[PDB]
Amino acid sequence: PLGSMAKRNAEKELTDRNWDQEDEAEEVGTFSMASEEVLKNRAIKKAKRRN
Amino acid sequence: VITSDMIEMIFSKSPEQQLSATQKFRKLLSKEPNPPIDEVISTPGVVARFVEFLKRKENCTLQFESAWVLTNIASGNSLQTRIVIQAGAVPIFIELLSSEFEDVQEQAVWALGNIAGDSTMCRDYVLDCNILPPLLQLFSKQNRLTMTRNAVWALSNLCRGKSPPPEFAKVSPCLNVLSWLLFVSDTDVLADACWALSYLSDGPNDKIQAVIDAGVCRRLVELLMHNDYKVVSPALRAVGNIVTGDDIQTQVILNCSALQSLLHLLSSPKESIKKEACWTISNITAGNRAQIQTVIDANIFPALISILQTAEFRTRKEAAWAITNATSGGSAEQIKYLVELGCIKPLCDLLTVMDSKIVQVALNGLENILRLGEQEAKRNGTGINPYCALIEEAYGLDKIEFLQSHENQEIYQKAFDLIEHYFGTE
Repeated sequence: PLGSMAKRNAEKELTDRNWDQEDEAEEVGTFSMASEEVLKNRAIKKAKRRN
Repeated sequence: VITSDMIEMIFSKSPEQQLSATQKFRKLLSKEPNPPIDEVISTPGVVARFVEFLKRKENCTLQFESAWVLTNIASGNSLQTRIVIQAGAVPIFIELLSSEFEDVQEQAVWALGNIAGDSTMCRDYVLDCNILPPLLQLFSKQNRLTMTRNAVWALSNLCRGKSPPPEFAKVSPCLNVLSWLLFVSDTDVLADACWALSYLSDGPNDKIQAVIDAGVCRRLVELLMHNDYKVVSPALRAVGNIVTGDDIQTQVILNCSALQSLLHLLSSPKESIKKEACWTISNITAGNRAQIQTVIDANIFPALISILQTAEFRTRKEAAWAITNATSGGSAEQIKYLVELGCIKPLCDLLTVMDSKIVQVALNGLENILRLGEQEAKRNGTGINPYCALIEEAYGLDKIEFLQSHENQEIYQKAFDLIEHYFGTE
């Protein structure tokens, strides 16, 4: 939190022949799960709950 | 569709049959649906001839039609563009920029515009032929909308290209003219001026300073309030681009009161504008504490949160960045504030997303916050983190648990750490 580069350049270039296309439409989706084998491999945790 | 008569006249030595023929050509080549370009190009010497007609200093109408012809040939196909370049048109089109017949000038600038905008290769070639000085020289005098419209459009095409971009040193000399064009009333000249500025401002910090040094920021920011989406779009991007520079560069944009304009654009109907506005804001909330504060003060975060609940996903991605950026550069008091507006919830709902990236963004935001609540714990209480409860009730704790199944190892570990850290697991 002192001297990182948090700046992000634009992904695609925008042009006069390009700007108004209404591209695709993003699929929120679900995060990619790990392989069964890896899943058992690693140790999981059950968060202590309350309020 | 092409007769021998038209060919005989073209090659004869009377400037009358030559012109009459040339006209038949262009009129045919002006057929939208399929111009007989193949035949024209097929008959040998025809293109080379049209090129030689451009040299007729004494003949305005003949030069005008020949350039019109070569244009219909070149424009609309990379290969035939190559053929015309190969006959030597470009150096001559450039020559015609400085002729007494303005119509020839307009036509030449157009032609050159079309050629340079065909590809990276052609752009860099037309520049190597010094189109710039005479082209820029056109602006010097009071020229009709049409002459200006084509001129600035040419420049746009000469600045366009991200891979590879043109040698900056070759397109920068047009910066002054650009900033001047930002005060024209016409929305076409305005739009294309922004586009060129949009292009130049895209890249490293040294290039950004060049744009800034031309004195465009004020007018650029002023243009975000424009009514037409075709001039707001490129202006926004140029602005947005500039705030990818260092804190000092992006302060220049801030000092133009861009923030209230941006706030306005977050309500814009056009999703494209929203997204682009968040992206911009994101790059500002990625600056120093004071700049973050300016964003808060602009009363922007209320809108960013509602955007995280209403707007489209690809837009939300940007807004999520804005928040997390604030959370990592912001003060205890600043974070407390974002949380007060209920930013924990929107972040939580992004934990289980497809984009492995936005997940990390959401984890980073929630961590920073927890890091605060970890502070507030010891310094008062009954020291229990106030925030991991708010996270638990936003179903974030459930999602963080799940994330311990993510494909990405680093993400698995983060979720594992956050739990063992701020919550615990028997």
